[PDB]
Amino acid sequence: SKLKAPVFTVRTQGREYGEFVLEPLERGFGVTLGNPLRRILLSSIPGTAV
Amino acid sequence: PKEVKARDFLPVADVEIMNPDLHIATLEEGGRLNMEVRVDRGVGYVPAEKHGIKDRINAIPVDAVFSPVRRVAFQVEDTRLGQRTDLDKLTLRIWTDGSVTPLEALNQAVEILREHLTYFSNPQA
Amino acid sequence: NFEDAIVISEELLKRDFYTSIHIERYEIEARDTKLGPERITRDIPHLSEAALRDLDEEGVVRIGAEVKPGDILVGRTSFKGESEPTPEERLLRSIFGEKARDVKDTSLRVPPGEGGIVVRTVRLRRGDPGVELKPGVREVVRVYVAQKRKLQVGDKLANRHGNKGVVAKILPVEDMPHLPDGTPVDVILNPLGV
Amino acid sequence: QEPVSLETPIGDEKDSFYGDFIPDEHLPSPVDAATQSLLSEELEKALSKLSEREAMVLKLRKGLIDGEEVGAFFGVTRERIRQIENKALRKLKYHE
Amino acid sequence: YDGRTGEPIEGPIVVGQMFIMKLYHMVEDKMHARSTGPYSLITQQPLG
Amino acid sequence: GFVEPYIRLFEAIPDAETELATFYDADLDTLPPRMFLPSGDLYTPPGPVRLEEIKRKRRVRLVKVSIYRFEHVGLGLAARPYAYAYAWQGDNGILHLYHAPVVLEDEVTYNESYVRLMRAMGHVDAF
Amino acid sequence: FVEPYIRLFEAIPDAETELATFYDADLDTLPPRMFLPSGDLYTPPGPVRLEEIKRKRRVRLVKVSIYRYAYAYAWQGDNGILHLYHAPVVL
Amino acid sequence: ERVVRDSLAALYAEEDGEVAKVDGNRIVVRYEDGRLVEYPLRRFYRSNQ
Repeated sequence: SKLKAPVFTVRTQGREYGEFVLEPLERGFGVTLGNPLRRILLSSIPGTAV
Repeated sequence: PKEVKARDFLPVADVEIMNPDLHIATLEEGGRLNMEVRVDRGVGYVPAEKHGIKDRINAIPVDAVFSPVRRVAFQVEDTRLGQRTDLDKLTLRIWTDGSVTPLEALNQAVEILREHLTYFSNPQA
Repeated sequence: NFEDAIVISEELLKRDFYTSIHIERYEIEARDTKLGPERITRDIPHLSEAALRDLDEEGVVRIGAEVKPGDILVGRTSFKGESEPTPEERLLRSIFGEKARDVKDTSLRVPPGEGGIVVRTVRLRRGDPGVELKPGVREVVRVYVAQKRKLQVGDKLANRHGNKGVVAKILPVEDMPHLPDGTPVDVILNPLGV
Repeated sequence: QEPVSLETPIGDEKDSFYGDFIPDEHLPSPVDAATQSLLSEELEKALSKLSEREAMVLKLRKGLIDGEEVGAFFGVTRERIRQIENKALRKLKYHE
Repeated sequence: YDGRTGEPIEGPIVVGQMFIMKLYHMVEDKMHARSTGPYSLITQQPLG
Repeated sequence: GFVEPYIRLFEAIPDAETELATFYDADLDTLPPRMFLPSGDLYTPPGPVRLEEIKRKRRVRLVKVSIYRFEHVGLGLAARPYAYAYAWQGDNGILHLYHAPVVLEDEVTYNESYVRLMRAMGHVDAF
Repeated sequence: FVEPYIRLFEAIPDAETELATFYDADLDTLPPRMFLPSGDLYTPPGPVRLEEIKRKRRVRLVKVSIYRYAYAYAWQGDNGILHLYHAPVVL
Repeated sequence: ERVVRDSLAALYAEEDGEVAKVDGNRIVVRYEDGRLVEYPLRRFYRSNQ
């Protein structure tokens, strides 16, 4: 379980788009991370606009 | 003639039966009951099928439900605090069998989560 | 929960709910032959000690042993077929340790499919004490084998109102629909079935 | 009981023929020709190596027609057939 | 509430206690898979 | 002292309510019964065997099996103690070995044809 | 002088349970109970070191080296108790 | 209720009374009329299907 220490791998092209893959993860943890990580990404990230 | 409860187990040093009034089983006269149960520490749900545990060859492995969490409810209520109204006041509620306490478990959980965020450490290929 | 499929909370298994016992029942005969009588015993020839551990001294699997498809339930030994060759062999019987012939193993194996644990054996032996054994039949043996059958995926469930469905997914308690108070539902039926 | 015909309804008398139900085991069916080849020759070797009266007695009494000791002897005592039979076997098995 | 998001389900949903049963059709009597094996003697199509 | 774990293994055979079996006390005089290794492999002896019974149940028993090799001396052969092994014996006389046999470190004759016959029916190792 | 004890060891009841942990005794630690094939207690002139040869789930075979000096083959259970297959051979 | 009743699934007392003994194996009762009855139980039996 521990040695199964996941592999954070990435495909990043330019500054506009990125694919981030992380496996393997225990039963139903993908959602446990992905869902609240997205909730952060979409609201509480710091920026500027008109 | 007895109603065997869980308290009727022999005491063991660093163990606490949480469940003393648990109705193990019901003896009448000249009823004889004698057994050795094996408790283990472990994680999640593990049938007897999977783990197949026997100390002796008249044992019967039993299904393990380890998680000492009975139910978990978050609650998300508007708190107008000071300036803005749309703030969340989160109070989550935890139910435990007593083996661990709610608090203990909540902290173990946060730790599991943080540690899981640590897996976004070094990228690759 | 597509076209009639049904989804389940793992919680039903932890609190042994949709779990049912089932008892199969295996049977074998010690028929009696032109080549000589078959016999129910422990010492089958070409078998590894490992395969024999669970058989009692008579060659019947012992109560409360876990039996896998391919295991022996009942050891039975028949003589070599193509009959008793009088002209040369008859003499050999005298010549050499009379009964030193040859005997192959024709036992009772748990079939592909399965069994579980042996719960009950029945022997119906010669000097037949109230029994109508067939002509040729020396005794018969039945071994009863049970299994606790939890609700695996692929099973069938249905309500009284005639909702045939298959169990198609077992969700962990954690990620399946729960009321405000942390109480989750146990099963998830498609409305499209109505 | 004779050999039964190969085509009979089995079980539920619907459409099964009793060739359906029986698998295959072995083609060579070995240990037949080679064994007989060694067998009858060695048998005959020791058969010949003792007095032909004794050998031949239950050679053909047990292996050229049928089963008899009452009728065994051409014409001697039941005692003598018994006797020389046994002793013949004995010397035949283990020569001193 | 969804289990996995914690967001609610955008529309209320009927729930309740339902009597439901486990039928004779479990998946033991049911799943086979042949590679190779025996074959009938007159007709050489397989059996087990 | 070697005897006792094999005792242990014997009595650990589960019982059954049955009548008693008459065992095949094999000897130099008779056919060595079929012998098998714990691996279910057939073991072919070099000659006949003698059996020393140590324990018995109703239908099976434990024996010390003395394995004899044949040796040429005057008009055929004589049986010489060659090796030994513990085994249990079922009612069909078949000897089931609790291990590979122990090779032993270093006025009766038998017929050539006798051993021929044993070669043929296969309870003898040629050479 | 070792193979006969491989045979005597492999004669022990293969009882499939979890793999036990055997106490790998050392000069650093106590010597454990040691018994001769008779069941008699043999007490050593110092501590002992072990070399594991074979292992089942609940028992293993070891060569026991005795310092003060000598050696002996034995089997060890999950009680660590050394059961010798013979009285120690003095070097 | 009437279905488990009319089928012979269950076991029902024959008279008013009291219970004497209760094994997993059988039950024993003491009735008004003086009787005391043993009812053994179908401990774990296999069914046609």
